[PDB]
Parts: sequence; structure tokens; C-alpha cells
Amino acid sequence: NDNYQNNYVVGRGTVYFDRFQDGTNRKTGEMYFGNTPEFTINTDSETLDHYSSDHGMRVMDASVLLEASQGGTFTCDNINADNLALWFLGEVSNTTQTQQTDAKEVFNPIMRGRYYQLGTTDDNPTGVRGVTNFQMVKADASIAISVGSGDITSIVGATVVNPAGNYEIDLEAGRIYIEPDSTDLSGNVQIAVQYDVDAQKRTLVIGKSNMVYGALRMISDNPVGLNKNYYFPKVSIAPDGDYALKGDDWQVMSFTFKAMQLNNITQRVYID
Amino acid sequence: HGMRVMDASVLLEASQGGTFTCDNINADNLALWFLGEVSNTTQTQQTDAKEVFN
Amino acid sequence: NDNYQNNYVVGRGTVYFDRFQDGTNRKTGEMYFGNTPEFTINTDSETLDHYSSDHGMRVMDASVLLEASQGGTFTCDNINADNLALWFLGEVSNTTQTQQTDAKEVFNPIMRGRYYQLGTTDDNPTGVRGVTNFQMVKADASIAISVGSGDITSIVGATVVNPAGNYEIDLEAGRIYIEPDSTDLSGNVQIAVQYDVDAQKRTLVIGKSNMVYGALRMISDNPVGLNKNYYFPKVSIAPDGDYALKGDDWQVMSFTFKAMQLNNITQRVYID
Amino acid sequence: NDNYQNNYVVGRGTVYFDRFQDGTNRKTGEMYFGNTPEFTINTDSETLDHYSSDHGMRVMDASVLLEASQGGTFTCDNINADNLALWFLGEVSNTTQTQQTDAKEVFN
Amino acid sequence: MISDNPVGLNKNYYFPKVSIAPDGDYALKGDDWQVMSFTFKAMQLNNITQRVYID
Amino acid sequence: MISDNPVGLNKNYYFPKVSIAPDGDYALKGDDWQVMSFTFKAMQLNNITQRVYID
Amino acid sequence: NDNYQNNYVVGRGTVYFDRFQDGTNRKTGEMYFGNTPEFTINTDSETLDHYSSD
Repeated sequence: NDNYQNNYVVGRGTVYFDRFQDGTNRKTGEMYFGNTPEFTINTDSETLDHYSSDHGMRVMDASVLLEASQGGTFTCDNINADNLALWFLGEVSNTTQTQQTDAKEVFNPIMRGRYYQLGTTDDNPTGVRGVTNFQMVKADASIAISVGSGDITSIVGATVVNPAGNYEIDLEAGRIYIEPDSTDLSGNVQIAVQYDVDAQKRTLVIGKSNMVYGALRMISDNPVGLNKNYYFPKVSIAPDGDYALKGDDWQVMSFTFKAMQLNNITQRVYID
Repeated sequence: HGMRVMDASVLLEASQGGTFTCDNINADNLALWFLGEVSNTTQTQQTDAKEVFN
Repeated sequence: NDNYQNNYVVGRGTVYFDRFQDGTNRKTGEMYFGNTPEFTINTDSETLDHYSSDHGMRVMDASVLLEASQGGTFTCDNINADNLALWFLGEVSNTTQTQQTDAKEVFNPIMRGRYYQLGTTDDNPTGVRGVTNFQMVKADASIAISVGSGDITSIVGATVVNPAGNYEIDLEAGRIYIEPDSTDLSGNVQIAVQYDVDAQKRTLVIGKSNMVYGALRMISDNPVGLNKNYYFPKVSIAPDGDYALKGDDWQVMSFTFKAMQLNNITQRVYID
Repeated sequence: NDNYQNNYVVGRGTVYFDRFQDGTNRKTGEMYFGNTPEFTINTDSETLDHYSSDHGMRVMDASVLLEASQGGTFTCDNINADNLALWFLGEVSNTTQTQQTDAKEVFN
Repeated sequence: MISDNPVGLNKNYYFPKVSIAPDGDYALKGDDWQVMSFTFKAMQLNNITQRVYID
Repeated sequence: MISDNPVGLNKNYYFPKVSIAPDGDYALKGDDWQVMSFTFKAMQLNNITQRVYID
Repeated sequence: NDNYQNNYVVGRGTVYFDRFQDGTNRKTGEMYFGNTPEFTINTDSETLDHYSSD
């Protein structure tokens, strides 16, 4: 016997991650998640045994371990554009928009009392932010309108719509709200518009569907225990659970992973 | 070599979806919840409408 | 943007129901349930999609809705003879009993300390209520007794039983309780009785097994919101859950339904 | 419309039971359980419908009720020799023992 | 979902094609206020535009 | 078979001569609802009109 | 290559039949069966080939 000294620990540490290039195993640089409120490591280990058939009832002659899937789940509270690329399995795209003038667009079916987004194209699919000079005219819905060139006040069947009591626009997002009580836009009426687009740098997170491989690392600085840090040479980050946007608590993103093996030499988990 | 060594893995599907509630109850949201359609009609002003309950 | 005004609502309203005649679709008149403490409408909607097999892994090319079963459950607190006909899947029977005299009945096996019901016939199967003049005699159980006519004090093997210390009768229900310590009725002893039946109108709820079709309607008068009322042209009322008779809370009857479709024109749900 | 009067109820009552003779349907006398603290009646009713196959997706053309099993559970607090015959599925036997002397027995 | 967050750097979501379906139950009478639980499932519009666009 | 398909571009079939024969069994009593399984075999009416016409 | 649009289908339809008079080929009027829960079309096609012997 002896007077023994245990190693109690409270876990506090940062979690790092570096993606691999697509279809290869080259690093790209470890990113910083943020404050991860939990970081668990679980193991599902099924076995396989053989009960002997020479004496006794169900005597275990030999057993062996089939698999031991090293994995775990974690959440994170820092929400930037970079972690949403991992949760939505997508990629950050830092683009701009072209400063164009006289951008013309048609809305053929119209119910009044409905929002409308200006400029849903293939270049900027989520919309156009920044509108300088807005003008629109109305027409009957049974007439097909060709706005291939020229102004819209000069085309046939056009009637200029007053800006008061008929619609309402904000210029920081380019959103048209047709009024629910607008006598000029009642009936079966279509609308052709024009607007001017500014130029600013904007960020999209285009959420495709591909599994993201990479290495995981938790450097820990424990406040009461002898600290130690973990390293996973290859995991596969997948989204887990739900991502509740609105509520009372603060928004967390629950992740999960599954530690694979990089090659025939380097193994799955390295505790330093 | 080995017992259950993961040589390669891949993602079959990733179903992006979600649920939400709403508290504003008008005639327009009930068309979405009941999978139906709003019908704004009238009734004909008729007189001497006769009906039997057997 | 705008200053928007929501439509908040607290639901309070009455629930109506009219049965159909058996094997047809004719109405009979909407009954009033009572205060229904809850009335829910749920929808189980399974879908069917087809993942594309030309590019990508599990890309949804097209999806469609197989079924959308409009249905719901509700409870009710008003317990009369009319709602028990719906919960027990039966039918209210408003009958009478025939005012007869000298009604004679035999009880061949007798354990003492047991209740006995007078007049379990095919006309009034639950019993006979209202007894005027009760007399009974005892005999040995090995002797078959024929009480086809005449009084019972004059038949063979008869011994008149004293009313004190041997049995006990209430006349409002016609129930015989043989005393647990009665020396006159100990052993293997049978009993033949006589009694007189009064005449009063009585109500039974004969609980058969048939599905009850009908239309459902909830006219609502909401105390804080813009009210609106529902109408189901054909549902099928079925009993749901349990009906706890004794306890602390007040007795509720949980129902359920499943909105069918009346014909090829009228659909399943009409919100006004 | 009207001023309606509901029928609210708190359930308190006694529960009676009379056995049948074995293999027959003859009564024997209703016994008294005691204070039964609960007495519920539940119904498990599965149905059978036929979705039409001429127009639409899963349009209920006709439905019908297969079974409606009327049943229930209850407890009881009075424990005598008579209710234990029902719970243990047995039978009360009121016997005696023979007054004998010099009863000899071995425990090996 | 255009969001105007009271404490964080706000951002808005866009789904090019979903399929709104009713979910859960719609309790009419009770104590709390009536809510309608919906659900959706983000499909893909064509071979170019993908399922989710965070701006 | 005139078809009115709920999700696809509908089309209808026409067989100028078949021979209806009973097939399988016709279970009278049971749990499911009684169905009658038929079968046929598309013959040819003459030397001009063929066996199957999809419109 | 292109952005192709398939033709997916769920089959729902009615099945009609008109008898012939006995020993002839004259029509008599198409009857309505009812809801037919399935309607399959199968083809048994045996072939005949000749393996070369040169």
C-alpha cells in the first residue's frame, strides 16, 4: 500500500481541423473553430466469440474483437462563414457583383401582398443587393412583353405606376412589396422593372454534397489537471443533429466524425 | 489484413431539411397546412329557397 | 418592409356531429357533444421519391406525395346516454318493462355471502328494477324444482326462509345478498323466489360493434383571435385510448376520427 | 344556440363478479371485490381500408372495422382468500388436519 | 429566412426548392396559443443551382 | 386501359383481341378483400390489325 | 450533353373489355370492371440462333 496521488482533470481546450484537397491527402492549414462547449469521444466495439461444443453449456473457448470504431461528436458556438462550409458540406465563395445599369426584369404572374426579389440570376442566385434607381410599369398579363432592348416607358401596353400606395422598396436588399390594397395593381397584371446595381464584395456559402476529410486535433490547457492533447490523422466531418436557428439559447452546430486510418503505418489516434 | 480496417468510405446521401412552426394563422397559411387552396367566392342572393329534412 | 399585424388566437369552440343512416349517406341531425377540452388535427404524410442514377450519389430527381391522412383525436367531458352510444359503438334503446306479477325464478347453485340479481332475461338483460313483494323458499340442490305454475309455498320440498338473519334485499334494484352467517341457508341449498315488477321507462345503451360514419363540424367563437370554423363532410368516429371510470380527475372520453371523402366532388376539409 | 347544462361526473362505485361453473355458462353468485381504486375500459380497434386505383394517389374508397376488443384493467385493495383465488387462477380449499399422535419423520 | 440578429453578425438563408408538408399535430383548443408545425425537404432545382445558399 | 396518371404524361393501351381466362385462386373467406385474378393472351384479329396499340 | 427531363409515371387507370359474339368477331359494348389493383403486361420471347461451324 501507499499514499497515492490521483490525476483529476477538468477539460478545457481548443479544437483544430485542417481539410484535405479533394481526392488527395495533402494538408491545407489548421483552422480554429472557436469555443466548443463539448467534445466527446465514443467507441462502439462489437465482438465475436465461439462457445465450445465439447463440454458444458456455452463455455467461451475464444473471443476476438471485430471492430472498434473510434469516433465522437462535438458542438461549436462560433458561427462564421468557414464553419458553415463544413456543416452544410459546401464551400466558401468570395465573389463580387458586376456594376451594371439598366437591368430589366419581368414578373408575369402577380398576387398583390407578396414580396419580390430583384435579379434572381445564375451569377448571383440568392439575389441582388444594392439598388440605385428603380422604375417600373404595368401591363396586362395576356400580352407577352419583350424587354430585349431600350427603355420600358416606351414599349407598348406600358403604364407608369406611382411609387406611393402601390409598392414599397428597400434599396439595401432590392425587395419589392406590392401593397395588399393597391387599385392600380389589382386584377391580372404583370410588371416590368428597371434598376441599377452597385459593386461590392460579397460572400456566399454554396452548400454542395461531398464528404470532407481531414485531421483533427485538440490542444488542451486544463485548469486543474495535468494537460494532454489529442491528434487524429484522418477523420470525416459530418453534420449531426439539428441546427436550431431561432429560440432562446445561443446557436450551436453539432458535428460528428469517424476516425479512419491514413495508411498502413500511421494509426487512428495519437495522445501526447 | 486486420479485422475491419476501413479502406475507403463515402457519403450516400445528405438530406437537407428542417421543421418549423408559425403562430400567425390566416387563410393563406391554412392553404399550405391543409394542402389546399384559398377560394374567394360569393353566394347568390336568392329568395324562396326550399329544403326538406326527412 | 412594413408594420405587420399578426393573427394570434386562443381556441374555444363547440364540436358538432351528425350520424349517417346505416349503409347510406343521409343525414340525421347534428348533435351537441359538450365541452370538449381538446380537439387536435394531425396529418401523417408519407412520400415517395426517386433518386437519379445518371450522376451524383442520391440526387432527388422527382418526389411525390403518396397519402395525406387528414384525421385527429379529441376528448369530451359531457357524459350522457348519447355519447356512450358513440364510444361503445352501440345504440340508445329507450324501452320499458312489463308490469307483471308472480315472477318466479330458480337459483340452483348457491354460495352464501354472494349477491344475486333478480330477473336476468332476454328482454331486460341487465336486470329488473322495482320489486314490490318478495318471498322465497329453500330446498335441497339434488332435487330438480319445476315452478311452471302456482305458488312456491305449496310445492314439494319447500321450506319458508325468514327475512331476518338469512338474506337482505333492496327494492330499488332487486338484489339479494345471502348472509355470510346464515344457518338456514348453509350446505348445498337452492332457492326459488317470487316478486312483483313495476313499470317505468328505462334506458339502455346496447353496445354492438359497427363503425359509425358521419360529418364533423367545429364552430369556434375565439376570445382573442379572428374566429373561423371547420367542416368535415365524412369522418369515422372510433373510440381511442382508455375511459377511466374511477379516480381523481373528471371522466373524459377520448375519441378519434379519420376524414374520408364523400364523393368525387366534395373534398375532405372545408375551412370557412 | 342555448344555455346548455353539461353532465360532469366523478366516478365512485363498486365492482361485482360472478364466476361460471367449469365448462358451462351457469352463474354462481356475484361476489364483492372491495374498494377498487381504479377501473378502466379501453378499446383497441384496428381497421381495414381499400385505397382506390382508378384516380388519384391513395384515395380511400371504402373502409371497415375489423375488430373492437372491449376490455379493461382494474386494481383492488381488499385482499382476502377469495380474490387470491382469482389472481392466482386457483381455488379456495377449506379443509382440516387430522389430529394424530406419534408422527415420525426423517431428515437425512 | 432573412434574419436581423440582435447580438450577432446576421446572415440569411435561401433554399431554391423545398416541399412544404404538414408535420405533427395542430391543436385547436387548449391553453397555449395555436401553432402550425411545418416541415420541408430541400430538393435541387436543376443541374446547376444547388440546395442551400447562405449569404 | 384508359389511364389518367396523377404524376406522369398519361397514355392508353388497346388490345384488339385477347382471350380472358381465370388465373390463380379466388379466396372467398379470409381477412383481405376478395379479388379475382384474371389473365389474357393477345391474339391477332386479321392480317392487318396487329396485337397492341399504344396511343 | 444536355439538361434532360425524364418522364416518371405512377400508373392509375381503368380497364375496359367488350366480348365478342360466339363464333364471330362482332363487338357488343365495353364493360367497366372496377378498380383493378394491378394490371401487368409480360412477354415470353424464345429465340433461335445458329452457331457457325467454319
